[PDB]
Amino acid sequence: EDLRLHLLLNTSVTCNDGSPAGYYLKESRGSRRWLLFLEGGWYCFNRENCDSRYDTMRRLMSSRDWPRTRTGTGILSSQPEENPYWWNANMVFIPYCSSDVWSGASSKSEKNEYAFMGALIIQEVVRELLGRGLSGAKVLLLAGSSAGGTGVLLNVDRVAEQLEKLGYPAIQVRGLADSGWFLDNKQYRHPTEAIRRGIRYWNGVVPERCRRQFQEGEEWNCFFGYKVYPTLRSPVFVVQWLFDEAQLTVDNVHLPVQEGLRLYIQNLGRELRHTLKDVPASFAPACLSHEIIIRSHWTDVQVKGTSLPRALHCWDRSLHPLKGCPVHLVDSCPWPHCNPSCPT
Ligand SMILES: O=c1[nH]nc2ccc(Sc3ccccc3Cl)nn12
Ligand SMILES: *[C@@H]1O[C@H](CO)[C@@H](O)[C@H](O)[C@H]1NC(C)=O
Repeated sequence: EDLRLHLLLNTSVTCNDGSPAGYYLKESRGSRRWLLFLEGGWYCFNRENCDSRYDTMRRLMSSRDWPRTRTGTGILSSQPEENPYWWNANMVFIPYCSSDVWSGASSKSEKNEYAFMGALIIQEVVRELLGRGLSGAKVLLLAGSSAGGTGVLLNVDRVAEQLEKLGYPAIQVRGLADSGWFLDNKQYRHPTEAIRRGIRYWNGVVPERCRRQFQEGEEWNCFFGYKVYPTLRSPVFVVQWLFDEAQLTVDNVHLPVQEGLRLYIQNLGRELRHTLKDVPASFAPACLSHEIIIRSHWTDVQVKGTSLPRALHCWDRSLHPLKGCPVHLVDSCPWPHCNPSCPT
């Protein structure tokens, strides 16, 4: 319970239901490293599916029932045995309560049942943290899992742009996108369309260079990592299971596998591996799983003999190739769990 809740002092930056958004914070005085983690949890794209989400997933739409504390786990742990990478950093967990893949900039109003303010929540958290020690940071790592991982890709350059405009050009803004690198591929049996409808429903915003490439009506393209990543200026480390369970879910794959499905699964991993070929900081194990960075046993998986905490440390060193300390770690074996270190 080591991170303490702070609801946003600007109570107009709200969760879906108009309750104030917030963040959980554990300060580490003397550390100039700040980790801001974006929670995931899918999204909702119209009044009717948002109403259903409000009935049975309300913590993802409201702060009314949030606990006063949370325990930092995985990359958010302050214990060096659990977090070899950044155990001494200032830890921030930003709850996902906007249902908009962290892209929205719309308030609840006469015409809007729900507020979708994910992009503004991030910017307000950053602004309020500056008075709490973030002004002295040397590195701000914006991390996230699942919808939060996509949120990193959508927001990392805006955070960098915010800090420059606020007069803090010495803070190095970086991104860590976990399990948010998806493919707009063909389903195995019969997301782009839901993201398309969602952006309109949310007033969703995408990075500016990506917006300018794809232009009006096509901003949904920027929710897909392989399309938005090349447009980003901030350093971004991409973590993605080659056979992500959420990718298979949207592909209508549910796991004695016959030839058609075997070929589909192998092609997906290849598509995967191909989109990461030009991503120099990446960690992509050949496993059927979902998320990594805030799991307590995130240290266990290895690609080519290197763990993710090591790869992230090598990435830090690279931002000061390195002998025995690699940053590009993508499995080449073609089937789930061909890497023996995959989670059970
Ligand atoms: O939070 C979780 N867990 N698994 C998933 C899968 C997709 C999403 S949103 C999304 C993001 C980028 C592209 C397409 C979509 Cl649809 N969020 N999510
Ligand atoms: C509160 O947040 C809203 C939305 O970002 C912004 O328009 C407003 O100016 C903020 N208020 C203050 C006092 O910063």
